[PDB]
Amino acid sequence: MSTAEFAQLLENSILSPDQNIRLTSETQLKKLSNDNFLQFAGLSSQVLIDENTKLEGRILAALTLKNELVSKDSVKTQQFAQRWITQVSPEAKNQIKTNALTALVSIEPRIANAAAQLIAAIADIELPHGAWPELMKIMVDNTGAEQPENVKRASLLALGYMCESADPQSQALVSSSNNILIAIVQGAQSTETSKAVRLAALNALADSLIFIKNNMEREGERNYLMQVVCEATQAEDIEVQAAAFGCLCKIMSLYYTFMKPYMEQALYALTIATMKSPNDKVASMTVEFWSTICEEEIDIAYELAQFPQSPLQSYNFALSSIKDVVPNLLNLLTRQNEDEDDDWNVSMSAGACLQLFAQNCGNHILEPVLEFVEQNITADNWRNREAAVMAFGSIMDGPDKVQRTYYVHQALPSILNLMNDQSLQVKETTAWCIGRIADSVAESIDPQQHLPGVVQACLIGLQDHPKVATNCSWTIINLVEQLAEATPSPIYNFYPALVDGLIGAANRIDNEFNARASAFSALTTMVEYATDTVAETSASISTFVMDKLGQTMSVDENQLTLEDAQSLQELQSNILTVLAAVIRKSPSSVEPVADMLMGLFFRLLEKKDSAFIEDDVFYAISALAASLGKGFEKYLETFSPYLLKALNQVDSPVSITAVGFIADISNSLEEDFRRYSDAMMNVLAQMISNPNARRELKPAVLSVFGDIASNIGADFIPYLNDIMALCVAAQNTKPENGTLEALDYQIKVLEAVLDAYVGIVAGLHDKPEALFPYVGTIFQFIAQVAEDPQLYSEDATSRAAVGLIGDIAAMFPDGSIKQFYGQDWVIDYIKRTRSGQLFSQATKDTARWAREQQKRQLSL
Amino acid sequence: NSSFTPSTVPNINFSTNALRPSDIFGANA
Repeated sequence: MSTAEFAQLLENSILSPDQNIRLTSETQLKKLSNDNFLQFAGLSSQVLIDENTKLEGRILAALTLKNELVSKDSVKTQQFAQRWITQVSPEAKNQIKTNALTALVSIEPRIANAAAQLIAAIADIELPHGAWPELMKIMVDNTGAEQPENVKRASLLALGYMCESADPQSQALVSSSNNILIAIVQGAQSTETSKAVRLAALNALADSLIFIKNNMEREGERNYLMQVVCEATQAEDIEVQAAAFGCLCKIMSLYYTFMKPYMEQALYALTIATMKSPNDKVASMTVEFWSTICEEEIDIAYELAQFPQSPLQSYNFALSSIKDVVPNLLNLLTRQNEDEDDDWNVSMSAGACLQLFAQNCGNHILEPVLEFVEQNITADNWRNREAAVMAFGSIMDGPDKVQRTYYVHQALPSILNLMNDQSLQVKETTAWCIGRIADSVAESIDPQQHLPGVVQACLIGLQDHPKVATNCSWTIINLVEQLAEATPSPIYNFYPALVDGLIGAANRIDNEFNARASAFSALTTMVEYATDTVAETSASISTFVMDKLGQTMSVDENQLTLEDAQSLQELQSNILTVLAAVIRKSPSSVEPVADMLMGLFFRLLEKKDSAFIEDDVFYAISALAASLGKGFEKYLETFSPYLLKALNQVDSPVSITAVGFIADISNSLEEDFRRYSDAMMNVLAQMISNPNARRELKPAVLSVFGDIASNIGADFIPYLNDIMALCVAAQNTKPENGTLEALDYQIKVLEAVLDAYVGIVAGLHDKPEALFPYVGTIFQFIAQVAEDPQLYSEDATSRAAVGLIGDIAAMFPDGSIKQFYGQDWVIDYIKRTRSGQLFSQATKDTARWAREQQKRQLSL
Repeated sequence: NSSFTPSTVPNINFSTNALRPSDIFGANA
């Protein structure tokens, strides 16, 4: 294939009016990349520089090759690296690199950008292997003072992409850091005339920070770099400042340990000074800097709480600076928007920062904030009163109970009075502030003196502007959550009134500013905390939601706009969520209405556009099944088609909820579940084997295996091997990336494996010969639990895992598995779980059981 | 005195004076 033919393929792939020709071209391109990668890469690089080719085809050439060289998936990354190294000949490599460098200095910025990304991908492969030594010399020379602007900027882009494209948790660019910094800082320093170049340099520097540890450990280099960054924060151009402050914040987060001299000698004074800028963007920059400091010092405190002997040390920047920083933040609170728009601004950032200060510094925040509140809560300007309640609410988390209780008692009359303020913004924030008081120190509201006035303010507010009503629903949730646990609880005396008020807000005609949905959410809370003493109010909710569902189903949807229809769907979702909670909370009350409910649910399922609410319908059907037990069997024939269709819609979230139905009936049908188990297993085996399955399906299915095994017991043995294979495969799957999303997903998978093993060990309690060949596998998983804090720090996870240690031990008194019970990590894990006081007492009891059984195992 | 004692007089010359990144980074000077 020639350059011209390849270019024609690319062009046709994106520009042909004929979709057939587009797909044919894409297939032929991928096929050449598979059959002759050397030629594919060479030709791609030649089209990149071919002026005779349309711009989009040249950009596409570069980006497609780039996407065959780097990936997010680490495994794909490694495969691409080895393919470049072994399958592209040295002469081909040299030609591709030369062509990419030619395109980098193109007068067309789109060509230059694509070329920069391609250069970055190749560099990410070669520099860690001590290759392409010419590149960094070219980059350093290219950002030299007398180079033209486009060459500087394109090269700085390439350096940024280089650092961003490398794995964050890697040493791939360490060996190049010196030259990277030279090239980057050359563009960042004050002598550089182009704002675009300084911006690109600072953004690249931010990208590079994770690769310059060795440089930051050198005092002279660290000093010079920090000097350049600070110089940039004082630059005249506001975008340059913004970029430099991004750098400063990232440096503080990554290299906190080195910041004390820079804080003392300059940054404290500088950032405090600019926090008073009349420009909201500048001030916002300084605010973000101090929020970063607070976040890091809170994280240090947390880590030292988990391990008192960790080397990390806080310098207490925030604590020492409160006197000088906090008054400026408070002043920023009066820069709200003169309505309604709700768009973010510096005043909201300053509020979040103030809350970080209070969490980090406790009682030290009180004096300046309380002074501001006193000065402004009765001011004539609505901005000052709103700022006052914002500040007061923002210090309710951090200080000790004595101080908070004292000042809540002192301020509650004025705060409740602000619920009658003429300013909508003031009332909105006042309702929020009452929620903050309730949420952190609910006992601060004296049951006789102020709780009736608090409840009354919430009830009036639910009838106010929807913005106020939403915050009143949130506040009611906080009140119930924080007061229900006390015995007696005062909040139950107000349950009828509260419920009545919430029903009224749920009966709003619209959901403007989320006031109606929020009310439904609070109703769910009311249900979940209801006691027998307020049984009647529970009944009131049940009656309301059932009737309400009926009402929504009288609405002719062919007279609705798209927006109208979305509103109706969200309302039906709110209703069905509360209804599911009602059904689960009082199973005895459900039988008489079961038929009617299913009649409605099937109707909802047969509606056109049922795909939008079918998830919530399945949640309610599952709750009804759980509550009726064997009484649900009469609906199974009619429900089966829907269930199977939902289970097979592996792309849609409805399949997850359908798995949740299986989980419910496995528990609620008792003996009667066995007659369906085989069919369920078959379906599930297909589902988890479907490549079109969304990721969230995998953990759900794993967990439900545990449910099934738990209820069918020995009937599970013929499936055991297959299921164990799945569990093993799942527990040995590394995170896809180092990103937070991949690690969190992996945690979900491991949690589901824990569910599976718990259910299996419970089900096979009497069949140790069936479990025996998997004990070591289970112990490998448990070791994973003991190693990763995202697992063992969770009370329920540790309770289940240490429970497995004990129960498995109890199943084998023959000593056939005693070899696992002498391991230091097992003993240590049992002891950490038994002693850690943030673990509940049920967890510690389970750890005791595990310790008894482990010691007995060593006795054998 | 290993405590945070900031100055109200900022000075960002942590080391106008001429300075090259090439003379700093990797320079060991």
